[PDB]
Amino acid sequence: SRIINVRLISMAMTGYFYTFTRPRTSLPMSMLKYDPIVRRKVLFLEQK
Amino acid sequence: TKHPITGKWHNPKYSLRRQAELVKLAQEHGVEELLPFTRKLNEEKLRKRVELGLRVKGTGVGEKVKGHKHERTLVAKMEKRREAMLAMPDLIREWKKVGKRNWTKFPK
Amino acid sequence: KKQYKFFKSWDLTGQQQFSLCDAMRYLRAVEVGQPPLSVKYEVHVKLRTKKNGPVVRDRVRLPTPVDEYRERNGVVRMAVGQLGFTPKQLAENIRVFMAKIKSDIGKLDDTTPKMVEEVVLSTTHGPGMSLNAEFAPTDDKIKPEDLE
Amino acid sequence: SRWDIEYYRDPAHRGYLSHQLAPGESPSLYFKVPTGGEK
Amino acid sequence: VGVIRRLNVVRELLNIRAGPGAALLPKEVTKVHMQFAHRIEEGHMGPRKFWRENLPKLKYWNPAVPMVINRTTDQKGPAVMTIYFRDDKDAKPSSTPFPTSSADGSSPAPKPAQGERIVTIDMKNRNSSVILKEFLDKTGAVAVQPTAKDEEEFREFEDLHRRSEIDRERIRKMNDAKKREKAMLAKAMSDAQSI
Amino acid sequence: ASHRMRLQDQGVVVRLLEDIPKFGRKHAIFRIERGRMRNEWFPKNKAEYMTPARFQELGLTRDAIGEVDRSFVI
Amino acid sequence: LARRGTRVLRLMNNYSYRETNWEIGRLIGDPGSVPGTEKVGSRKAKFRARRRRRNT
RNA sequence: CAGUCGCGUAAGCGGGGCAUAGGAUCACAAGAUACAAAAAGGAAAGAUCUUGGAUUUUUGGAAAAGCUACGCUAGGGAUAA
RNA sequence: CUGAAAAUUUCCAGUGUAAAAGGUAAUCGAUAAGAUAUAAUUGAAACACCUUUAUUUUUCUAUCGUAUUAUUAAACCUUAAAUUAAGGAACAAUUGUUAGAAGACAGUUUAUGCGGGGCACAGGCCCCAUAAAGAGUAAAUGGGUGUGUCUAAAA
RNA sequence: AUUCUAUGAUUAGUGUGAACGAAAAUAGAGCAGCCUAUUAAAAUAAGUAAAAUGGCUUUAAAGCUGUUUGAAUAUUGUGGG
Ligand SMILES: [K+]
Ligand SMILES: [K+]
Ligand SMILES: [K+]
Ligand SMILES: [K+]
Ligand SMILES: [Mg+2]
Ligand SMILES: [Mg+2]
Ligand SMILES: [Mg+2]
Ligand SMILES: [Mg+2]
Ligand SMILES: [Mg+2]
Ligand SMILES: [Mg+2]
Ligand SMILES: [Mg+2]
Ligand SMILES: [Mg+2]
Ligand SMILES: [Mg+2]
Ligand SMILES: [Mg+2]
Ligand SMILES: [Mg+2]
Ligand SMILES: [Mg+2]
Ligand SMILES: [Mg+2]
Ligand SMILES: [Mg+2]
Repeated sequence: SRIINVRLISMAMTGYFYTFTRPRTSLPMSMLKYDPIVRRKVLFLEQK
Repeated sequence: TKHPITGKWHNPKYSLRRQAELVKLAQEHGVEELLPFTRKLNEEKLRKRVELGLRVKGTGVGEKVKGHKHERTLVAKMEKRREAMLAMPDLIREWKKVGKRNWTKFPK
Repeated sequence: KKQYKFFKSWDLTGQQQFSLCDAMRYLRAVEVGQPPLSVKYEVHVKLRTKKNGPVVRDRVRLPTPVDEYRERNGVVRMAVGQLGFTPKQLAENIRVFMAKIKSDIGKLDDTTPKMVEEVVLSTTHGPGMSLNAEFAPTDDKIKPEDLE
Repeated sequence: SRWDIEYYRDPAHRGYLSHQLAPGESPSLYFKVPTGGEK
Repeated sequence: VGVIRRLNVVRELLNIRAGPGAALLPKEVTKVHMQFAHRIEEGHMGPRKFWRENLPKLKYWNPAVPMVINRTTDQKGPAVMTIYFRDDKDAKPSSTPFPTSSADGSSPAPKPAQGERIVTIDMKNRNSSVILKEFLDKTGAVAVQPTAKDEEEFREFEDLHRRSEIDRERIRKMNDAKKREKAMLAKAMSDAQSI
Repeated sequence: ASHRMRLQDQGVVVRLLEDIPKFGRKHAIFRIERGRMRNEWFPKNKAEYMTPARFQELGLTRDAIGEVDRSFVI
Repeated sequence: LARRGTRVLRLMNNYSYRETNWEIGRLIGDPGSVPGTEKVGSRKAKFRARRRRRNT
């Protein structure tokens, strides 16, 4: 209830995602991750 | 045959199964030319195939395959992925400028 | 006591719509002798929109001058042409208005896409008549005719 | 079937239906050979 | 505002195609012109009713002929109408110049072309009826007859006005009774305040 | 509203034979509740069932079914 | 413009023609750096422009 | 090893945290793969890959309260008086 | 919000109970006058008339719902060889479906471990000692307030 | 065509599991077709097919079925699978 599991969706619209945890009383996660479909590092944003 | 007095179709005196027994029996004795018209005749089965051919859904004459869902949406799928990458540099510039804390545009 | 989130949408199954040419034949008769420069058409387009949603406040530069339009309550009212407008000129003068709307709708959010329900046409002294997508007259005897 | 027709309809396998194709046509009953150029 | 509300209000106003003044003019005619005053004085009421009652019924069956009006403030102006009856046996002349309607007499009766012969018709202190018949008999035209559906249109809306007027007075009797009763209540409150 | 509702009967088609008042005139086809036809009209010979065979002898078709006229008067 | 506008359709499978994802990723630039993170301008160029706007 | 990112002059370092304490499958839910598609064209329902929601705490993982002195059977000096 | 006819929309000011917007400068007055409107005044917003919408309220219609009342006027039910009789009555009753509900009745579970069993208590995993100088090593053996976590690196 | 025996088959498939479990086809035993049935029957099939719902069977189809409802008219493509 204190922590949640969030899905970071690839902004390349390839359908790959990363799953991390973070507290509820925090801001959504945004990271620069590696997309294995296009084989490049793109921007990953939280699903919701 | 449709009875004249009563508007009802009477089944044929010989069912489709019995029609094949006479054709298979009349062909072994060379008397297939005397049997009346029948959809089970060896020449009728072959003439109908050569004339029209395969008419099943998709692979029939004049029919076109529909394609699987993942095949119909293939071009539109690769065009969406291509559109996102082209806009990738402008999206990271706005992200690195605005910052990870002040970012507010998230997928839905 | 009760409340709804929508604008009343009536049933159009029994409506009597008119083609653009057949309609002008009815309107041009009621405006006989009226100054064509001071008598202009008008169109009211009812939209299936929610009351809470936003409103349209865009502008449009029609081909032929008669522009600003605004949605007040599930409808948009604006002139589209003077009385002396020929059906060819008046026709495209409407297509430019419907497209600019449908372009602004799609430009809007996807939460509640406002779809059109009916299109009305009237003059400054004429009755409000419904419009059908057709353009040519149903009567084979009459043909496109232009005059004062 | 689609797969069976496409198999014997191409020249790579020397299918007995390959004569029904054109020099540019593809064996697939759905896909086509895109065109090259700038337009 | 239902669809049938707007529908009944329209189909009633579509009497333009009816018996009173409708008729299919011949192809011999080319155009029409009329000029009268604004007010109804010195013999000017006739043309007005002809313009609001029967004239619109001509443009429906004759939407190709231009029927223009030229109003003015001079109440003594000659309320006369011209009919370009002759088209030179349908020679199709090039009568390009032609005015447009107005309200200050800015579009008077122009001179006809060589292949045109106008027909003058005076109207002053005369009823629209005598003016109408003078238009048909002179400009020989066949009168269109209505269809059975049009007879139902007249019969239906006619019976409707019966129900309407029956309700106009009814609802009127409830409001005045209330406006009267509520008036009594106001009087009572005023009397109470005085005491 | 829903994609499936309760299954209901609309009535039985009958052709009057004695000009019943408040329902319809003689030789009038319409759908009436099965209770009245089965207990009141059929015993008294006031109407008759319109079977597919009866439709052919009378020359009419299934598209000739009318409606009940409550305002009927003798 | 020519790089981002090119489209190489290949014969991946089932006689289908499409653009490989790894190529779609290399339209923005060659691999090794993330486009957008690189500074478009130079710090020296910004200093020169800061004086120009001040001189005027 | 391949792929592509960060930091560093460089060498090089990085496949979470100084180390040792967080349960499967099934079913269910969200993405991807293009495998198969029960006449055929599709689809459904399946298969592979990634991921989530568990005092399954008897924690290799049953949805589960008592009396018998009316008691019964199979066994135990493997166990009391 | 089933639809139809008709009507209704009052903060101060305002000719006055301004529904809103859009368009318009004339509209009505059977031939004689004048009433409306525009103007001007008031106000944030100014009016006839033609249109399309908004709120509210009557009747009709449509749809539900309850009570009441009648019924050889042959539903059904009760007495009655069983009737143009008497009474009840669109209830009751029966069938199907739905929800609730009695261990009244049925099947099964209620475990195992434990210096006998009952009651009680215990069940995965981590650190130290016992442990005999590799590793491992038990007891209802000694130590712990052990544990089902925390953590995105930002003014 | 039906019936019996074996193979197909500890299969497809269902089932959380434990388990359950076809058909096509093949071989053999027999073989017989018809409505003018070698015993005397049809004017070609309507409250039927089918649907919702409660069950059976079963792989979700097909088949059986209480309740409430309820079609069409032949390859010149009507009906079922
Ligand atoms: K298939
Ligand atoms: K040791
Ligand atoms: K199996
Ligand atoms: K079934
Ligand atoms: Mg009923
Ligand atoms: Mg265990
Ligand atoms: Mg273990
Ligand atoms: Mg005792
Ligand atoms: Mg012992
Ligand atoms: Mg009684
Ligand atoms: Mg019990
Ligand atoms: Mg040792
Ligand atoms: Mg067997
Ligand atoms: Mg078990
Ligand atoms: Mg049959
Ligand atoms: Mg059945
Ligand atoms: Mg089926
Ligand atoms: Mg069947």
